[PDB]
Amino acid sequence: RGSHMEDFVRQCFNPMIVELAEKAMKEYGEDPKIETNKFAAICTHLEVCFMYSDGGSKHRFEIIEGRDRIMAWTVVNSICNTTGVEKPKFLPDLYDYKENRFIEIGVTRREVHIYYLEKANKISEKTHIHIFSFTGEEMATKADYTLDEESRARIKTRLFTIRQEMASRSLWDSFRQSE
Ligand SMILES: O=C(NCCc1ccccc1)c1nc([C@@H]2CCCN2C(=O)COc2ccccc2Cl)[nH]c(=O)c1O
Ligand SMILES: [Mn+2]
Ligand SMILES: [Mn+2]
Repeated sequence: RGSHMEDFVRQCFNPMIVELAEKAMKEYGEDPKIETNKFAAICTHLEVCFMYSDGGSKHRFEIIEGRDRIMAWTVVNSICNTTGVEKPKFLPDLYDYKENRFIEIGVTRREVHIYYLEKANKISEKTHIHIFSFTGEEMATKADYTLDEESRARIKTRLFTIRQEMASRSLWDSFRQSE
């Protein structure tokens, strides 16, 4: 069965992102052809992670998401050993060499406060938390939004464009009521 959401994801995100998203889903035992809403969500989260790491200086961010589980933890161990930072309980998404902290990126369809709470309660104190929403809201640990305003604004704009493209295809309602 070929869903509209699967075909939309493929023409909406660039192929490297789609490829990385497909391998992650299969690595954790889910099918992009069936779990099509989560397919879209993982592509979205991946692109946000990459845009975020592009927002700093040259060697500011180490990218943890988008790797297979073993090498992602391998990079975490190396980061932890040369900087002396506690090994996080769960895999984070980036590491900030400038502020010397792991970052967990969040992309939510619901209101921001709730997701931050669930993410904070679930995650480990040292890891910095940065949530984006499809409505333009954001929340970061200690109100410290790591990047400058233009880089985060660009992430916000893209997320709202994605929402519009789905709404134009009558796929937004199913996506919001799927998280
Ligand atoms: O890295 C994340 N998950 C690592 C894998 C994992 C798997 C199970 C438990 C804990 C961790 C992560 N997960 C999430 C959300 C909330 C926590 C679970 N979850 C998922 O999406 C789980 O499913 C997947 C995750 C990744 C690929 C494919 C699937 Cl199917 N939100 C992120 O912002 C984020 O970075
Ligand atoms: Mn992650
Ligand atoms: Mn994340």
